[PDB]
Amino acid sequence: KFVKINNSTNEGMNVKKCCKGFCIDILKKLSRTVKFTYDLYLVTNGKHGKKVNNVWNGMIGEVVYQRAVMAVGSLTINEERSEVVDFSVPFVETGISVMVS
Amino acid sequence: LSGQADMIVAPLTINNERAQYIEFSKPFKYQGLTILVKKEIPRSTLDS
Amino acid sequence: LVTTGELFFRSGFGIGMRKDSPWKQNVSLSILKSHENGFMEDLDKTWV
Repeated sequence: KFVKINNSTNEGMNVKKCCKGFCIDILKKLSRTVKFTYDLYLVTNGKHGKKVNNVWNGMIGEVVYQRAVMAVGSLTINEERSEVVDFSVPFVETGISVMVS
Repeated sequence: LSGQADMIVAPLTINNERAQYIEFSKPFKYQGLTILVKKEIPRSTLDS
Repeated sequence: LVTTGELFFRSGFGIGMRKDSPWKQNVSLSILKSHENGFMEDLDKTWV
C-alpha cells in the first residue's frame, strides 16, 4: 500500500500489510485456475469513482489510464462506468435499500 | 446456431455450458430455482 | 400451493445473441439504462 509520511511531509514508505476477506478468496481461486501472477496494491487518492472535470478519482482512474490492469474489489456496475471501462459478469446481486429502525 | 435466428428473447438462464458458442448481455432479472410443493387443508380444526 | 425452501444456484436471465454481432454493446447499454431508470421495476410490478 501507500501511506503518507506523517501529515505535513509528502514522503511515504510502501509498507507491507497483507489483507484478506471475501473477494480476495475469489482472486486467489482465479489466479490458481488461470495460472498467472499478481502484485495487488491499495489506492491512494479518494475512493471509488466519481468523474470531475473529466478526471476520475482513482480506482476507475487507475484503469482508464492503462496504469493497472483489472480493478478487483467492490465496484458497482453503473451506466457511465460501463462506457469508459469494460466490466464482466456479475457474481453478487445488490442494489439500493433502506435501513430505518 | 442456425439460419433465421439472429436473437433470442425468452427466459434463458446463464450457464457455463452455453457461454462458449454464444454470449449474453447484462441480466435483466435475477432469479434462482426453488422447490414447489403441494398443499392440503390442515386436519387440526378440532372438528371432533 | 406454496413455495418453500431457499434459493440456490442464483443466476440471472438474459437476451441471447449469436457469436459476435454489432448489436451487443447497444443492447447491453440500453438494458442497463432501463434498469437504472426504474422502468423495468415498474413494468415488472405491473405485469407480475
